[PDB]
Amino acid sequence: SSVPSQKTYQGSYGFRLGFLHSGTAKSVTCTYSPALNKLFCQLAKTCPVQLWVDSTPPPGTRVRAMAIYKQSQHMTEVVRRCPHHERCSDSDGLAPPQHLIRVEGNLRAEYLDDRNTFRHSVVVPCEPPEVGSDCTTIHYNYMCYSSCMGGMNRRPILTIITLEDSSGNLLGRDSFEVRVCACPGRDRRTEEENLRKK
Ligand SMILES: [Zn+2]
Repeated sequence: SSVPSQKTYQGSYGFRLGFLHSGTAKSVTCTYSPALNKLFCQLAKTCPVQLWVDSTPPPGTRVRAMAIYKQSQHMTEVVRRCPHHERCSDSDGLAPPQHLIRVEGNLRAEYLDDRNTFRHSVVVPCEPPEVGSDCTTIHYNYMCYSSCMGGMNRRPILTIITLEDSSGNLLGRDSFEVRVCACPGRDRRTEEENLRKK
């Protein structure tokens, strides 16, 4: 399959992501490394991702998430749940069981199987921050481990977040690597130390 762009693009509205500072304790379930631009999270646990803009986008703007393989030798392969997890009957009533990325707690989430690339994505309406908040947060879930045999099978992935108009045209783009693993805090510490030693 052709490869969706991963180029960072703030666009007219100054679109970019933000992440909490969750630390690296052994018990943490989701933690983001700015040094690696990499999110580490446990299977099916809440991943808060912030959306920031410098100016207000139009009504009907949407926010799409899609996963691709990071390594060039795998980027053309569709990222999907493994043969076990696609059959484990953990449906939330909305997400197709094949989709790796879900949006949690948003009844307006829509799930796309692209008729040409076969790639999966989940899209929600863009919403302004709640009163008293400075940004909007989407809660994502990743529904397979990076290690799942027959699926990601240890290959690193990226999540691409696109801000879109009501037709699906590009308004902004950002991205981050993801590792879905049992101990995100330890793995973040290990990978950050590996980077320093490099
Ligand atoms: Zn799996």
